[PDB]
Amino acid sequence: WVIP
Amino acid sequence: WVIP
Amino acid sequence: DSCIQFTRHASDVLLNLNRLRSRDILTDVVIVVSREQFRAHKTVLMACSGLFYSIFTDQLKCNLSVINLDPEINPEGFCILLDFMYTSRLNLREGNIMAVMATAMYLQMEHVVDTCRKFIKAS
Amino acid sequence: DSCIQFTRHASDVLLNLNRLRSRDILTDVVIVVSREQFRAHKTVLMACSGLFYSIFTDQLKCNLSVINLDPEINPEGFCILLDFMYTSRLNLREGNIMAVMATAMYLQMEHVVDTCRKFIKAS
Ligand SMILES: CN(C)c1ncc(Cl)c(Nc2ccc3c(c2)CC(=O)N3)n1
Ligand SMILES: CN(C)c1ncc(Cl)c(Nc2ccc3c(c2)CC(=O)N3)n1
Ligand SMILES: [Cl-]
Ligand SMILES: [Cl-]
Repeated sequence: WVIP
Repeated sequence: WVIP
Repeated sequence: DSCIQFTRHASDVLLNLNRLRSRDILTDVVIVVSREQFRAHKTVLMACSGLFYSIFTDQLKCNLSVINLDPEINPEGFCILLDFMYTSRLNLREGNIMAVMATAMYLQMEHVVDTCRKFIKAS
Repeated sequence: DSCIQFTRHASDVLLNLNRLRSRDILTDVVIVVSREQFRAHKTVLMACSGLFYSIFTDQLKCNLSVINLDPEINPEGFCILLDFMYTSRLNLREGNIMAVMATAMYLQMEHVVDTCRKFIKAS
């Protein structure tokens, strides 16, 4: 999971 | 396009 | 094999499937969550959820145009997860994380359950 | 928004859609190319091809279970492109590049047409  |  | 690969292909496919959903094009099922109705594509639901995968591979349920979820399922939690299915983006907030995790556990969306468990553990 | 994103989600969705295709699950159309028949999901075809997008948004053609391609279309070229649609992987070879480019131009798959033009220019 990432900060888009 | 890439070499997978 | 000796194949070449287009990096953005999967993302572009998902973007177009979401455009079809937004325009209600070739949607073939309505998911009923309490009073709320959500139109979607069975194939995308199966691709994202262990529960929908089991439902639509069933020789009888595969032909249903309406699926009613357990009355304990929260419509907002389902909406957030349906958006995630079609975008890869999860609107996880303090006010919705419990309903999102419970809905993801019911829908069998393992990666969402994992990030909810981690975000809850941090607080 | 304040969304988080699961990097592998789109790829995992496409992988599952290909698993459904391989098992002939919820396929809703057969694409006829000369003597050859290819089963697929209309939504995936639309998501990948400008030609299929136009066909299945048509108020009459949207309901057809069989689509016949132009007799000039090569079945192997179509097969390679259908595999690409469901995998992001293109089996581009010296012996098939002309048929692949011609099929991609007909199907309106702009990124495939672009890599074929570049690979031809290099030789
Ligand atoms: C497991 N399998 C062969 C398969 N093939 C096709 C599809 Cl559409 C599918 N989808 C599915 C099944 C289980 C789970 C998911 C999708 C997401 C998840 O967390 N569990 N799973
Ligand atoms: C253009 N548009 C709004 C849109 N919405 C939904 C879908 Cl499924 C779609 N697909 C499509 C259209 C044109 C092209 C492609 C897909 C690939 C391409 O090279 N051209 N295009
Ligand atoms: Cl997930
Ligand atoms: Cl393309």
